[PDB]
Amino acid sequence: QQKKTIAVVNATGRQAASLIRVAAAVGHHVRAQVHSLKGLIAEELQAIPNVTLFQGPLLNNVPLMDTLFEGAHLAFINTTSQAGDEIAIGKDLADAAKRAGTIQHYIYSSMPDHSLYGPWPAVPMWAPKFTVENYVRQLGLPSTFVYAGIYNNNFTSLPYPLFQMELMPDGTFEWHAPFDPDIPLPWLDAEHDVGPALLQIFKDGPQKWNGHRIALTFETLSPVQVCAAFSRALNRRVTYVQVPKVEIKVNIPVGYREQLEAIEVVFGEHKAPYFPLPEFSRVTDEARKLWSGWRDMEEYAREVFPIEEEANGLDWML
Amino acid sequence: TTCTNCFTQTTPLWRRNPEGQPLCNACGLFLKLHGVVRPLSL
Ligand SMILES: NC(=O)c1ccc[n+]([C@@H]2O[C@H](COP(=O)([O-])OP(=O)(O)OC[C@H]3O[C@@H](n4cnc5c(N)ncnc54)[C@H](O)[C@@H]3O)[C@@H](O)[C@H]2O)c1
Ligand SMILES: [Cl-]
Ligand SMILES: [Zn+2]
Repeated sequence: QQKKTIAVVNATGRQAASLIRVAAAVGHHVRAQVHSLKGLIAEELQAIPNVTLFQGPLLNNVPLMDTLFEGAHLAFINTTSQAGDEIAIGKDLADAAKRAGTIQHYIYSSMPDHSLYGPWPAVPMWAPKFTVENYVRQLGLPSTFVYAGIYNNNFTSLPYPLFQMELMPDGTFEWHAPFDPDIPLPWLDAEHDVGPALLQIFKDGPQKWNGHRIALTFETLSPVQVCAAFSRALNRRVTYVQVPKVEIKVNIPVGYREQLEAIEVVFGEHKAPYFPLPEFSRVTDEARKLWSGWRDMEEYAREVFPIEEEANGLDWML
Repeated sequence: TTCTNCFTQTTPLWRRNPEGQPLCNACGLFLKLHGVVRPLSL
């Protein structure tokens, strides 16, 4: 009923920003930690009225966490490895949240630890989250865990890793990834659907979701099918090409490399599920039930891809 | 057609604004559930 105050970290992150825009819009007050104030997203969030920002790093910084949860009734927590040890940060955040005592619903965005389901290795930017999930549960915080699917918007023709929908000379598009071309993977339109869904979860309350794990994915497509979607949306021919490794065409930070190499082994060699957890092994049922207005890959493909490209610096759409 | 809000032309179902304006599924459903127009980025 009443609109409560929500604590969010990594405000410029796609999941958080999506939640923040819709939350502030409907009347919720937001308190969010951002690494930097400079930036398009950053600047935008600053502009939104009831959005109070706290600039500073999360790592070994309990004073910031305490402030963040002051007067906070809800919380959506999604940390990024870039900020440092996600386990130590995720645990400090949970501690502060309980220490605040006003949190009635703590939504932690989690990810699987693949080594717990097969001879597979632990994807370094995923596994750590599963540990924090356990720690949240351990404190007794009324919580809910959401597992995000692969973002539709990771796609770009630009030379960025793993999800480059490259523009070939002959005006065609080709996407090179380790993923099996036929194995359906869970996708999610972060900017379009994370916010609405999170709101619905908060509106539902812990009375329904407490302790639950929810797969935040609204559609499952294979690398080939995703390619099909782009093709019948841009009028051009798009083809998928399974490559043993991730083509790093630019200078990426060390931590992000380790991540990809792991992705290569899990999805490239072993062809393991994105969500290897038994409860997730349709997985999209809960999400669609929480939010019926999701954006599939085709709409993303036709309505957003062209637009993001142009703004990014490309004119193949003209 | 075209959503009056997000301007998308691709949507699984068209809905309407209390005034008569066409909104896509998401925007229409969002306004109905939360009371305000679906905010967009940028
Ligand atoms: N991309 C996907 O498809 C996908 C799917 C499931 C889970 N995830 C998980 O999502 C998490 C990331 O969350 P997101 O998608 O909401 O964010 P994001 O990838 O959209 O971006 C995070 C933003 O925060 C900034 N940032 C955060 N800490 C920083 C620091 N210490 N120094 C400089 N910049 C910093 C980044 O540069 C960037 O602008 C990851 O842990 C990832 O494993 C991603
Ligand atoms: Cl941030
Ligand atoms: Zn719309």
